[PDB]
Amino acid sequence: LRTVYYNMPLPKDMIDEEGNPIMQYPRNKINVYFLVLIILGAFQIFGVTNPGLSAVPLVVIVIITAIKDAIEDSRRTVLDLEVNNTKTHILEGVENEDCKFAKNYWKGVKVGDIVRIHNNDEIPADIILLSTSDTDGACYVETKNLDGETNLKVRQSLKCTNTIRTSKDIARTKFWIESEGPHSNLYTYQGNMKWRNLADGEIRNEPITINNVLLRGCTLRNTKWAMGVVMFTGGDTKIMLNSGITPTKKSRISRELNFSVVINFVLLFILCFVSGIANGVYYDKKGRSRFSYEFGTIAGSAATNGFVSFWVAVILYQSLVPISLYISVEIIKTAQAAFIYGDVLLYNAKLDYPCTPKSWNISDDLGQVEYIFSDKTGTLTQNVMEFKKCTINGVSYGRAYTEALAGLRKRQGIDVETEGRREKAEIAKDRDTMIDELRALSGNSQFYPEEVTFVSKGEVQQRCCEHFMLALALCHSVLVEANPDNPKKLDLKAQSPDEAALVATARDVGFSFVGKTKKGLIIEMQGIQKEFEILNILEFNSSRKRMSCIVKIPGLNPGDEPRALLICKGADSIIYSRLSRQSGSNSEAILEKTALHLEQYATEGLRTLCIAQRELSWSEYEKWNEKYDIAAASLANREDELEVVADSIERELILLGGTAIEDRLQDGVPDCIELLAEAGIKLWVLTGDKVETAINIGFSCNLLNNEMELLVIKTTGDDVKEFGSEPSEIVDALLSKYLKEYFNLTGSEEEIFEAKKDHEFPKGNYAIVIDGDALKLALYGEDIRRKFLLLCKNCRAVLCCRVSPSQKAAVVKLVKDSLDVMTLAIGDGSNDVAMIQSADVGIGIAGEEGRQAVMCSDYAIGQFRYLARLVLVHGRWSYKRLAEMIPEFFYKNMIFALALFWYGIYNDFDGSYLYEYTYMMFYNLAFTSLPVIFLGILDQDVNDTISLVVPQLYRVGILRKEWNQRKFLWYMLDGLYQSIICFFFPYLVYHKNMIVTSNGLGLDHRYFVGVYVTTIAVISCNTYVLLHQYRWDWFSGLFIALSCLVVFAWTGIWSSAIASREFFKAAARIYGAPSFWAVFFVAVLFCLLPRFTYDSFQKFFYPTDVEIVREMWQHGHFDHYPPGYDPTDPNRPKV
Amino acid sequence: NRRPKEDAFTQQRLAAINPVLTPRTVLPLYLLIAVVFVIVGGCILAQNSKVDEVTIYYQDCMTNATSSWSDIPSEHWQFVFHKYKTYNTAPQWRFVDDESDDFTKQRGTCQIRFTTPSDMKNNVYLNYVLEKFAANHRRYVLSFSEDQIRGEDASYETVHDATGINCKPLSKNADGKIYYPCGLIANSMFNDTFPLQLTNVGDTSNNYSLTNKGINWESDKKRYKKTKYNYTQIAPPPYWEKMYPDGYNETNIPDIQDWEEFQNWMRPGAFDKITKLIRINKNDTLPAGEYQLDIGLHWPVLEFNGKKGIYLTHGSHLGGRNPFLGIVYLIGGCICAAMALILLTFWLFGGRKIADASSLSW
Ligand SMILES: *[C@@H]1O[C@H](CO)[C@@H](O[C@@H]2O[C@H](CO)[C@@H](O[C@@H]3O[C@H](CO)[C@@H](O)[C@H](O)[C@@H]3O)[C@H](O)[C@H]2NC(C)=O)[C@H](O)[C@H]1NC(C)=O
Ligand SMILES: *[C@@H]1O[C@H](CO)[C@@H](O[C@@H]2O[C@H](CO)[C@@H](O)[C@H](O)[C@H]2NC(C)=O)[C@H](O)[C@H]1NC(C)=O
Ligand SMILES: *[C@@H]1O[C@H](CO[C@@H]2O[C@H](CO)[C@@H](O)[C@H](O)[C@H]2NC(C)=O)[C@@H](O)[C@H](O)[C@H]1NC(C)=O
Ligand SMILES: [Mg+2]
Repeated sequence: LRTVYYNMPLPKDMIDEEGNPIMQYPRNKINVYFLVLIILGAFQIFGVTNPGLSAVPLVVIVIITAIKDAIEDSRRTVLDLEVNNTKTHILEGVENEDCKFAKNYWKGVKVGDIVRIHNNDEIPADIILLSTSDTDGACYVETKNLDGETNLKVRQSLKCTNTIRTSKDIARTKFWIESEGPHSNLYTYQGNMKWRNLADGEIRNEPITINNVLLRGCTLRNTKWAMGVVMFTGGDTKIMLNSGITPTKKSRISRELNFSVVINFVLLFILCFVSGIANGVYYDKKGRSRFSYEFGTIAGSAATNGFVSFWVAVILYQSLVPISLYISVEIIKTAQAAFIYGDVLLYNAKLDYPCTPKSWNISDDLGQVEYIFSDKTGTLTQNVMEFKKCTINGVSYGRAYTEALAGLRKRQGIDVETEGRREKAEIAKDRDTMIDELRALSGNSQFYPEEVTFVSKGEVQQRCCEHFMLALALCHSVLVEANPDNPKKLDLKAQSPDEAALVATARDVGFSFVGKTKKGLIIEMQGIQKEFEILNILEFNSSRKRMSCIVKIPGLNPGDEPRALLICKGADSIIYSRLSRQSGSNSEAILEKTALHLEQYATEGLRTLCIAQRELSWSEYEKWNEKYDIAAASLANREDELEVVADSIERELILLGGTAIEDRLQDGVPDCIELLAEAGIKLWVLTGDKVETAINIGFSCNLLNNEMELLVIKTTGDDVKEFGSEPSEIVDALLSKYLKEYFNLTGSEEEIFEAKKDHEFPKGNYAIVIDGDALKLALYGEDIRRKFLLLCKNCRAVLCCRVSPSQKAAVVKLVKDSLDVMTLAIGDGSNDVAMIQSADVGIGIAGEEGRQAVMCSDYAIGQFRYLARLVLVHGRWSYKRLAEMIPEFFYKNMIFALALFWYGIYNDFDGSYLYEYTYMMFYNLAFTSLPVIFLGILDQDVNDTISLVVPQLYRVGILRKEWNQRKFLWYMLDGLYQSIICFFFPYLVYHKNMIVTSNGLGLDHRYFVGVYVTTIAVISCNTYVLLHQYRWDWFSGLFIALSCLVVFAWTGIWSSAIASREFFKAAARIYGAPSFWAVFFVAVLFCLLPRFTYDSFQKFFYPTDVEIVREMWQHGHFDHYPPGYDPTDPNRPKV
Repeated sequence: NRRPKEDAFTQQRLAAINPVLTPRTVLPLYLLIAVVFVIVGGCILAQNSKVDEVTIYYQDCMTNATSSWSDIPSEHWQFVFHKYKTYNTAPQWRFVDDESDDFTKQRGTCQIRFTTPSDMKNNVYLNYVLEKFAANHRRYVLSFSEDQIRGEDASYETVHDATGINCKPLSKNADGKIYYPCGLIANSMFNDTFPLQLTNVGDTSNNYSLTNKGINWESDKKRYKKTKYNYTQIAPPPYWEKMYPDGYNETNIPDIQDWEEFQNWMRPGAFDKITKLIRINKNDTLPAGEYQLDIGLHWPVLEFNGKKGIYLTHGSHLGGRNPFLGIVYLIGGCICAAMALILLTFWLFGGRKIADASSLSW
C-alpha cells in the first residue's frame, strides 16, 4: 500500500525504499519569474530575448490565460501562503536524555515532525493524534473547510499511546505506517499502528477508524493545543480536489474582461505595422541626415526588418498593463469582500457571526442577479419545530392563530380582531398556573384555559388524554440533557426538530419533567422518588416512516400481572387505511372528524403528525421480544425485517388522535421577499413540501399576492415511451397540453427560435406551483424543457413543490444554461448543496446543526433578512464600482503610452523614447494606479440607507447596462483623444522651438518634454477619476491629491540626485518655468472638457436612475431615514 | 464578541460632500472657466506679442554669395518686432574666401549684416537654429558616456558596452585609443565659430559684447566637471580632427567645467529643428540700428538638404515667441463658453424637472 517511516532526516538524493521522499509526493504550494523577464526585457537593462515578430503569439497568449488565473485565485495561493509557517518552534535540534533522536529541520512543510497545532492555527495536513494535555484526550474535530457537522465529537488517542507527552518525552516513538492513496473521499480510511511503548518498552497495536483522522482544512476552537506526528501529507488533502466542482471563474465581467484585453492588443498591433510600413519608406530615401553623422550600414535591418528592437520594446511593455489590471482587481475584490465582512448590519447578533465571505473573488456577481432559488424549510422559515395544536378524542380546544392569514386570504386578522382575541387568551394561559416549575417565559405551548376547574380532577376522555401526553415525552429518540448554567432548566438537542418540539412542550404543558436518566424517569408523588423506566428504543427512519418504542410498564398489583400496551406515531400514509372494528375506539362520529381535524391542520399549514396505539396478545408479550434479539437487533436491523414484523401481526391499526406541528418564519422574510422581488429578481421557491402548505406560506411571505392559475394535473401515470404515440398516453400529453393551453389562454407563443430574450422584469404578474412529478416529466427530454422555461420566465415567482434533491440542481442548471443568465441559490442543508454549487452565486445560512451548505457556500449570511442587505447594498455597489474602474484602467494607459507612438511621427519611427526609464516604471505603479483602486472601493453611488429604500436601482445590474463592450470602446477612444492632447500640447509649445524658459537658457531634451507630457497626463486622468466617481470624501479625496503631487515630488527628488544622468535640475528648470504652468492649465482642461460636457449633457437630458435618486437625496426626500437603517428588521421602525 | 468594529470607515460612513451635477453647480463652473481662460488668453498674448526675434538662415552662404555684399533671397530670413509691423530692410551676406588652408567641402567665413530698429532689451540671447538635422534617432541620442561627462576615468569596456548610454560605434580607431568625448553626439558637434561681439557698422563703431559665460544653467557644472586623467593615449573624435590636428597635448585638454557651448550640445534636441544658446549678454542693453557678425563656416549641412542659421532673441517669462500658447487659451475659453450656451439653449427648452425616479415609476 503506502509507505511512511519515522525519524529519518529525509534526504534528497537517495532512492532507497527506507526513504519517504522517494515516493515523490507534490507539495501544498499549488509566474512571478516570468513577470521579471518581462520587465527586464521591456525597455532597458537586461533584455533576455527580443526576437521581433516571432514572439507576437508568445506573449499575448500567456498573459490572458496562464497569468490571469494565477492572479485570479485569492484562496488557493493566498490562504496557502499566509498559513506558513504555522508555529515553528524552538524545542528543536539540541536535545538530550542515550538512544534519543536528535531533532532536525527538514523544510517549511514536510512529513516527519512532532510540531503541534495551537488554538486558531490552520492545520497543515491530515493528522492522527498522539497526545494532548487533557483527560481521555478531550479534543475533537472541527468542520470549517472540508469536514461537515456541528457537534464536538470526542476523539481519543490510545491510553498507552498517550504515555509520551513532555518535551523530555518527545522523541520516544518509532513505527512504520500503512496508508491509502487518492480516492476523492471524505470519511473513509484504513490503517493500523503496531507502535512502540514508553513505559514497558514493547510493541503494541492501535486500531484506526476515520474519526481520529482529522483533516487539513480545519481551524481549532475552544481548546489550547494537541500533539502528533504530521502523519499524512498535505498534497493529497482532498478539499481542493472535492471543492469546488466549479473553478469559480467569475461572471459576465471577468470572463468577458479577457476579450477586452485582446481588443487593446489588436488596436495596438495595428499601430505597429503602420509604424512598420512607415519605417521601410524611410530607408529607401537616402537624402535624409542618417549617413554623414551616423555610422552604420547603408541598409535596413536594425534587428530584423527595420527598427524592431523598439517595436518589441513597446509590445513587451504594453504586456505589463494587462498584468497590472489583474493585480488591480484582486485588491478591489479583496476589499469589496472585506467590507461585507466588516459590516455590523450583516451580523447575526443572536449567534455572534458576521457575514463571512467564503469567496473573496466574487462580489460583482451579486450585483447582477435575477434568479433567486431558495428552500422553504431552513432558508426562509425559522426551521425550529414547535408544538401548537392537538386533537384528543374529538375535542381540540383553542386555536393559536399563526397561519389562517392565507386561508382567509382576503383580509388579515392580526390587527385587533383575531390576535388580541387570542393574545388575551395567551394572557389567560400565563397569568396563572396549576403546577409549578412551568417555565412560562419560553413556553408558547398548547395553551390550556380549563378542562375541569383548571386542574382536571368517569371522564374517559381525560383518561386517555394524559396517556398519550406523557407518552410523547416518555418515549422518544433524544435524551434530556442538562443546562450547565442552571440545573432547573433543561435544554434539548435533536436531529429531528419535530420530536424535540413535543418533549419541550409537554414539560411546559404540565407535570414538569426534569430528568430522563437510564437510572429512571421520575413522577412526583408522596415525596418519595416514584420513577419509571423504558426497555429499548425503535428508531424513526425515512424507510420506516413511523416510530414505536419498547417501554416498561410494571405489575402494580400483588398476586397478578396486568396488561401493557405499546405506542405508534408518524405520518398518515397507512394510519387512516387500517380500520378499527374490534377495539373500544372504532371508526365512528369521533374518528373521521378528528381525521378532518387533522385534514384541517394542513389547510392552515401545519405538519400533521398523528399518535396511535397497538394491540397484542397476553402470552405473546414475551414471544414478541424473544425473536427480536436474534433477528432484529443482532445483524438484520438495516435489512428488511423491521418493516416486515411491523406489518405481520398489526394487520389492522388502532387510531386515537393527532399532534399538530407548526413552523415559524425567519425574521424579516416577508419584508425581504417584498424587497427583493420589486428590485427585479424573479425568485423561485424550490421546496420539499406539498402544494397547499407551500402556497399557504406563498401568500404569508408575500411572493404570491394576486395571480395563480388553478391547475388540476389529476394524473397517476409514467412515461416509458419516447418514440411516437403522444396523444395515446395519459400523463405526458396532459401536462404538455396544460403548457400549451396556458400558453394559448395567455398568448399563442409556442416558439422554437430561442435566440430572443429580454432581461426586463415581467409585466403581467403570474405564478406557477408545479408539482414535483410534473417537472420530472418536463425537464426530461428535448423541446419540453423549453416549453417549461418561457412559461416560468413569464412569471413573478414560480413555486416548485415536492422537488427531489437532485431535481433542485437540475432546474437551476436549466435557466443558467438555456438562457445566458446567472442565478443565485440560497440554502441551509445537504439537500441543496448541489443547488449552491450549480448557481453562479451560492448564499448559505449558517449557525444551525447542519452546516454542509455553509463551508460549500459562497457567502454565509446569518438570517434570510440579510440577503436583501447583501444583494441590494453590498452587491450593487460592487457592480457600479467595478464596471466603472475596468474602463478607467484601459483609458489611463493610452492617455500615456500612446504618446510613445505619437513621437514616432516626429522621430521617423526610429525608436527613441519620450519618458525617463522611471516615468515608464512609476506611472502605473505610483502615479495613477492608486486612485482607480479607490474608485473601486470608495464609490457609494447612493448611500447604504438609500439603496434599501429604493431597491429598483438594482435593475441596472440585471439589464447589463453599467458593463458592455460598447462602453469600453468609448473609453479607449477617450484615451486616443487625450493622448493627442497630452502630447501635442507640449509639442506645439516647441513646434517653432524657441526657448521655453524665463531664464532664456532653454530645455529641449527628449526627457524634458516627457515631464511636460507625464505631468499633464497624470493630473488630467486623476481628475477624470475624481470627476467620474460619486461621493467624493475624506479618504479617497485625500489619496487622489497625494497621487497628484507624487508626480511633482518624484521629479523633485530623482532629478535632483546625481544618479539620474542627463538630470541634475529638472525640478528648477521645468517647474520654476512659466511655460510649464501655462500649458498645464490647458491640457488639463482639454482632456476633461469633452467628457465633463458629456457627463453634463447625459446627466441633464437623458439621465440614469442613479442621479435622479441622488438629486432627490439633496432636496431632502430621504432626510427622515436614520443612518444605520434597514427596513427588514422588526426591532426598528420602518418609517 | 465578534461584532465587526464599527468605526465609520469599515461601514464606509466617511464624511463625504456628495456632488450632484445640476445646472446650479455647472453653469457657475463653465462661466468661471470661460471668463478666466479669456482674460488669461489676453494677458499671455499681451506678453507674447512684445517678444522680438531675429532669424537668419545662412546654410547656402558658401555657394550663393559673392565677395561683395549681396542681399539674402528672403526664403532664408524672417523676423518680427512689436513697434514695426511692416519692415523690409533686408540683411545681406558676404562670403570672404576659400582660404586654401586644408580646404574642406564647406568653409569660408560668411559675414551677415542685419538691421534691428528696436531694442532686445536686457537679456539678449544668441541661439542657433538647425532645420532638417534629425538628431533624435535611436542610436544617436543613446551614444555618449557619463563617466567622461562627469570627468572620471574610463576603461575600454566602460565606454564600449554599457547599459543604455554606450559609445558603441566610436570608442577606438585602428590605433585603439580611447576617444575622450566618445559618442555620435559629441563627435558630430556644431563647430561654426561665432564672434564674441556684434560689431556696430555704419554709424558709431561702438561694439556690443556677447560672452559665452553662463550660457546654460549654474546648477549644471556638478555633472560636467573637469577631467580626472591627463593622458596622451586619448585623442579627439574623428570629426574634431581639423580643430585638433595632432591630438591632445598637455595644454589643450578641454575643461568642460566651463566649455559651455558643448554642454548645450550634449542635450540632443528632440525634434526636427534645434535651437541651442551660444552667446549671452546679461550686462548691457542692445541699442537699435544695424549690426554685423562673422560666422566661420565649418559644418557641412548642404548634403542632406538641411539648414543652419541664427536665432537672436530676447526671451520672455514664457520663453520665446510662439502664437500657440496664447491662442489655445482663447480656444479653450471660446469652446467651454460655447458649451455653456448650448447646454442652456437646450436646458431652457428641453427642460427636465427634478422628479420621481423614472423607469421604475413607469
Ligand atoms: C568640424 O568641422 C569639420 C571641418 O573641417 C567637419 O568636417 C569633417 O572633417 C573631417 C576632417 O577632414 C572629415 O573627415 C575626412 O573626410 C574625407 C571625405 O570628405 C575622408 O576622405 C577623410 O579620410 C576623412 O575621413 C569629415 O568627413 C568631415 N565631415 C563630413 C560630414 O564630411 C566636422 O564635421 C566638424 N565636427 C563637428 C561638428 O564635430
Ligand atoms: C598642443 O596643441 C595645441 C593645439 O592643438 C597647441 O595650442 C596652440 O599653441 C600655439 C602656440 O603659440 C598657439 O598659437 C595656438 O593658438 C594654440 N591653439 C589654440 C587652439 O589656442 C599647444 O601649444 C600644443 N602644445 C605644445 C606644448 O606645443
Ligand atoms: C570694435 O570693432 C572694431 C571694428 O573695426 C574693424 O574690425 C576689424 C575686425 O573686427 C579689424 O580687423 C579692423 O582693424 C577694425 N578697424 C578698421 C578701421 O577696419 C575693432 O576695432 C574692434 O573689434 C573693436 N574695437 C574696440 C576699441 O572696441
Ligand atoms: Mg432547507
